[PDB]
Amino acid sequence: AKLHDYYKDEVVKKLMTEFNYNSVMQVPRVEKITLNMGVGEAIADKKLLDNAAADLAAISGQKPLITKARKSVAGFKIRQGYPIGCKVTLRGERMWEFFERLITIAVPRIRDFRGLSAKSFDGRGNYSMGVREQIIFPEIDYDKVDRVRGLDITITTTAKSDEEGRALLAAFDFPFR
Amino acid sequence: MLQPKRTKFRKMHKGRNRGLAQGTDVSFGSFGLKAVGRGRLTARQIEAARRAMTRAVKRQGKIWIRVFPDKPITEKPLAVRMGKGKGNVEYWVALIQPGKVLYEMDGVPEELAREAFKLAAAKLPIKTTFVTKTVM
Amino acid sequence: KKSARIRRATRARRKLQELGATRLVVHRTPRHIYAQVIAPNGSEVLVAASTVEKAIAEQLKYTGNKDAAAAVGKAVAERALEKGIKDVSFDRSGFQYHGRVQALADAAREAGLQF
Amino acid sequence: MKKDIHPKYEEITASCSCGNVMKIRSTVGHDLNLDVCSKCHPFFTGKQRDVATGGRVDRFNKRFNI
Amino acid sequence: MFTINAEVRKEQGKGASRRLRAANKFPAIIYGGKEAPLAIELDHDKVMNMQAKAEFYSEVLTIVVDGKEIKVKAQDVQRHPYKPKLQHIDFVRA
RNA sequence: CCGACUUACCAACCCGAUGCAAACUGCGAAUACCGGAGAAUGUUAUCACGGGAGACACACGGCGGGUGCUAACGUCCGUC
RNA sequence: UCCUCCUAAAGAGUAACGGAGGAGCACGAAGGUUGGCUAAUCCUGGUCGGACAUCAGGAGGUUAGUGCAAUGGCAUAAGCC
RNA sequence: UGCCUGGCGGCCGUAGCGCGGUGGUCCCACCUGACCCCAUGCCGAACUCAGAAGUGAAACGCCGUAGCGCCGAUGGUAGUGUGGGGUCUCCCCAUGCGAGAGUAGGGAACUGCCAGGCAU
Ligand SMILES: [Mg+2]
Ligand SMILES: [Mg+2]
Ligand SMILES: [Mg+2]
Ligand SMILES: [Mg+2]
Ligand SMILES: [Mg+2]
Ligand SMILES: [Mg+2]
Ligand SMILES: [Mg+2]
Ligand SMILES: [Mg+2]
Ligand SMILES: [Mg+2]
Ligand SMILES: [Mg+2]
Ligand SMILES: [Mg+2]
Ligand SMILES: [Mg+2]
Ligand SMILES: [Mg+2]
Ligand SMILES: [Mg+2]
Ligand SMILES: [Mg+2]
Ligand SMILES: [Mg+2]
Ligand SMILES: [Mg+2]
Ligand SMILES: [Mg+2]
Ligand SMILES: [Mg+2]
Ligand SMILES: [Mg+2]
Ligand SMILES: [Mg+2]
Ligand SMILES: [Mg+2]
Ligand SMILES: [Mg+2]
Ligand SMILES: [Mg+2]
Ligand SMILES: [Mg+2]
Ligand SMILES: [Mg+2]
Ligand SMILES: [Mg+2]
Ligand SMILES: [Zn+2]
Repeated sequence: AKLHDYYKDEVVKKLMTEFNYNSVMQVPRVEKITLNMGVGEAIADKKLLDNAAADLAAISGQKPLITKARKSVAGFKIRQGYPIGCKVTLRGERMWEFFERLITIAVPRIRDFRGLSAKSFDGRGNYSMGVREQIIFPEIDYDKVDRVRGLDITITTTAKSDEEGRALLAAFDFPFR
Repeated sequence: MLQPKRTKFRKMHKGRNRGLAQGTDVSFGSFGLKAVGRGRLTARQIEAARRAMTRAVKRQGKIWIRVFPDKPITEKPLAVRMGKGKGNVEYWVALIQPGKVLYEMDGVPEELAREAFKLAAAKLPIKTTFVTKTVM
Repeated sequence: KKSARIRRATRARRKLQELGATRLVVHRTPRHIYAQVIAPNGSEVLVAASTVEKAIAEQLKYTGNKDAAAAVGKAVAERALEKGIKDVSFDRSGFQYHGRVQALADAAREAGLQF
Repeated sequence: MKKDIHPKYEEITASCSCGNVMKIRSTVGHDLNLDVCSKCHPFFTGKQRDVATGGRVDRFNKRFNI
Repeated sequence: MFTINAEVRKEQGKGASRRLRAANKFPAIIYGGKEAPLAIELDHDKVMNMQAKAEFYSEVLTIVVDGKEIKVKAQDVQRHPYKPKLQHIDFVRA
C-alpha cells in the first residue's frame, strides 16, 4: 500500500495542477494489472503449461487461471477448449505491491535495459508491455529453471488518453525514454 | 458477353414480363437509348450494340450499360424427348420492359449520338428511341 | 450494470404477471432499502415500506443493514395484514436471495405473509 | 481470496548493494540480496552513454597532424 | 414569368386521370404552406411546350384558377415511360 | 535491411447514384378463407344415420404457373 | 420410405422422369431445476508469435451460436458455464 | 398545489442515436474497508456484508439544438375483384378496392400508482 499512499499524497496534486482538473475523480487511477503468459507449446506436453502456471504464481501470490482457446485454428493445429495460456489479475494491495516490486527491482534487472517505450497506450490510456525473460524476477532460482518463458503485462487505468496515462506513469516514476 | 461470376442457383423458372420499368430517366450521361417495346435481350445482342456504338463514336466519350443479363435461360438438347429433367443452361437474358433505358452516353455531340444509337437499334430486336437528360 | 439486474428479474416478473398474483417487490441499495406490494395488473400499489420513511428510520442505527431490512419487512407485512393480504408472491427484483433480502423475507414470514 | 489455493505471501527484506534497503511482501521466504535497485541504476540516475561520440575527424586529427 | 391557366378537378381517381390524359389534359396537385391542397387540370400541349425550358423548373409559375393568381414552383413531375408526355405535376406554393 | 517513386493494369471496406431475384423482405394490397350479428329470398337448399349404385381413361376455353422454343388440338397443378 | 424451401395463385391442401438439399442417428448427459453471463467481426498496444492461438481496451450489436441438412424461432434467451 | 428524485407500470422509435450544458439539502451513483454471512474456474472486477471521509469526473435524470434514425400526408402511379373488348406470350373500357417508394411536413415523447426532499 506504499505506492497507493504515495499516489494519494503526491500524484493527484501534480495531475490536477497539470491538467486543470476540478475534482479528484477526474484524476486517473490504476484499475488493475493483468499478467499473461501465452504458452503456445502446451500441445506437446501439459506439464509445459503447469510449470508456466507455477512460474507465474511465484511472481504474484495468486493461483493463475488456465485460459483456453476461443475457437479452433488450423494454422496453429489447435481446437476449441485447449488450454494455451495463463492469466493473473491483480487489484488493490497486491496490485500496488507488485507494481512497486516491479518498478523497484525487476525493471533495472532487465538485460541491456535502456528504458521503455512511451507509445504503448493503445489510444485509451491503458499501458501494455512485454518482457523476454522471467528470471529477472527474484522469485526464481537459476539452478531450478526449466525453460525460459516470458510474459506480457497490461496496466488498465481510468485514464482517457495516452497523454494522461503517460503523465500518471511519470508521476509514479516509470521508465520512459 | 456479360455474365454473373456466381449465382446461388444454376436454373431458374420462366416467369413473366408484365409491367413497366423503373430506370426511365437518364441519370448518368447526357443522351440515352430507351426501349419502347417488350422483349428479351441476350448477352450477345448487347455486346454487338456496344461494339457498333463504339465504332460509331470512334471510342470517344463515355458510355454506360444499365441493363445486365441475369436470367439463366436454358435449352434442351436436339432430338431428345420431353421430360427426363430440365435442360442445360445455354445463354443469359435480361428482361426488358417499356421505358427502360438500355444505353447512356456522355461527352458526345448529339448529331453523332443519334446515329451511334441508331446503329445499336438496328441490331437490337426491340424498338427503341433517342432521349436526352432533363432537369428533374 | 443496472440493466443486468432488470434482465435477471424480467423472467420472474413475467411469470408472476402471467400467474396474476399479488407481487411483493424489494429494492436493495447500499444506503436504503424499499419494499412494496403490487396488484397483478402491475399499475396499482397497495402498501409500501422503506427506510427513507422517518417514522421507521427514527429507530434504526443504519438504514443499510439486515436489521433495517427486517424492520421494513415487518412494517410492510403489518401494513398488508390490516388490508387483508396473506397469499402473496415474492420478487427478488434481480438481487440474490442473501443477506438483507433474506432477512426481510424471514421477517415477513414471521409477521405472517404466506410465501 | 481463497484460502488454500494461493501460495504463502509474507513480508521480506531486500538489501541492495548500494545500501537502499527495502521491505516488500513476496513469497521467497528468505531475505533477498539485490545488485541493482531503482536508485543505483544508470538509466534512472541519468548517466546513460552513447555510441557515436564524434566520428572520423577527431581521431584523424588527434593521430595524424601536419 | 411563366403563366398557366388551370381548372379544378371535380372527380378524382384512375378513371378520371385517364380520361383527362386522353382528352389532351392532365391532372396536377398544388400543396405547401398551410392551406388545403388543390387538384387542378392542365392542358397538355401548352405545358409540354413550356417545360422544355430549363427556367420552368427554377423560376416561379403564375397559375390562374377561378380568376386569381397563385405563385407556385415546380417540385415534382411524372413523365410517360416511353412517350414525351406528362401525367402529373406537384407544385409547392412559393 | 529499410525502402524512395509512378503506373498501358486490377481492385477490398465505406459513401453517392441506377437496376434485377420462385427458393431476399426493414413495405404491403385487391381477391380468397374463419367466426358473429342483422333484414330479405331460396320446395331444408344443411347435417347425421341406413339401403342401393355408378365412377377413379377426361377434353376444350378464360385467368394464375412449372417443363417445353414465353412451339403444338403437347404435358403437368389451382379456379370457373 | 421419412424431413426443409420454391413452384403452391397472401386460410389448409395441391402434380410432373420439376428446381435445390438431407435422414435410417446421437445424448445418464447434449435431460430437469436453480444461480450467473452475453457474441461474429474489425481496430489499437504487447515476448517468443506469424494474416489468424493468449492478454488489455475501443468500435460494432446477433451481421455469431443452435449436436446435424433446410425453414420457422430463440435476449425472459431455446445460446454460453 | 407545484419542483426534483426512487420504485412498479401503460405504449413500444413522433418514444431511439449523436453534440453542448446543468444536478448533489434529500434520493441516487461513484466511493472506504473487510477476520466475518457470501464468492471468484485467479482477483471485494462481479455477488454480498459492515459504513458515509470525499466527489457529481463516469453512469444516471433534466434542458435546448434537426448531424441521423423514426412517423408521415393530398394527389398521382402500379396492381386488382366483377362485366365487356383489342392489334391478345400483353394491354384497354365501365364500376368498386387502392398500394409501395418518394415530396411537402411533423418530430428532441406522453401518462397512471405508491413513496422521499423543498417551497406552499
Ligand atoms: Mg407471377
Ligand atoms: Mg379500371
Ligand atoms: Mg417473392
Ligand atoms: Mg360469412
Ligand atoms: Mg386407377
Ligand atoms: Mg386418373
Ligand atoms: Mg385433368
Ligand atoms: Mg390435352
Ligand atoms: Mg395457360
Ligand atoms: Mg397449349
Ligand atoms: Mg378444332
Ligand atoms: Mg394426352
Ligand atoms: Mg397456401
Ligand atoms: Mg389460396
Ligand atoms: Mg440440449
Ligand atoms: Mg436461466
Ligand atoms: Mg496479436
Ligand atoms: Mg442450420
Ligand atoms: Mg437446456
Ligand atoms: Mg454527498
Ligand atoms: Mg463496491
Ligand atoms: Mg455528468
Ligand atoms: Mg392515394
Ligand atoms: Mg377480366
Ligand atoms: Mg404512402
Ligand atoms: Mg412514405
Ligand atoms: Mg436527447
Ligand atoms: Zn541499489
